[PDB]
Amino acid sequence: LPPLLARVGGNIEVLGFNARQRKAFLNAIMRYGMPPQDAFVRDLRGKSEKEFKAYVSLFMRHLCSRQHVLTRIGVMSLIRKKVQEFEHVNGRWSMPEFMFNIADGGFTELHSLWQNEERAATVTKKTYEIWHRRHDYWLLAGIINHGYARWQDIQNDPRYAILNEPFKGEMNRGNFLEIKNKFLARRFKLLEQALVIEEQLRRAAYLNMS
Repeated sequence: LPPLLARVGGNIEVLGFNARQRKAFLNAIMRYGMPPQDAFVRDLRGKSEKEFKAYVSLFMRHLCSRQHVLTRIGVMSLIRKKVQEFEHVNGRWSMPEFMFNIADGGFTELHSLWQNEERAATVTKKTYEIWHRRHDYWLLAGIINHGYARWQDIQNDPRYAILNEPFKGEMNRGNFLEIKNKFLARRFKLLEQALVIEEQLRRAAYLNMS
């Protein structure tokens, strides 16, 4: 109901939103992506649902850092599709107290990585201590529950303790929290690619026919 463009108290408000709300919004979009139609907001605490969608749809038109926001919003949607695809069979706890695949068609090293990694996880039976396909699901699951590139919030969550298990050897190293963060970032960057490639493969399979 507020005006798209207005001047109140010495500042410009876009649909009732001040810069503080306007900046906060973007920060929460880069971190979580777009809420799917509806979903659970700090500076925007007082904002209502009525005003919320007013901004989103108005933000949408704007989109079509312009590309930056576009890709981050899309990527986070790709991750949400994948996690939801297998959420049921895997549960919500990595190490309690399984199924996962990404169809990149062999265009990223992932499938070759997964093969070698899963060989050792099975022959040694050390499932949680050898990073493999299983760990990438829970890495992706964390990126949704906790946000984009939130390695520390993900690590501290018991739900994703599997991500910590392959690195118990270097707990005494001063840089410990870094080595982990550098592995997760280098890993998620690959997953990001495979996720995007799988989408381009699904979309081209339709030959541009809905």
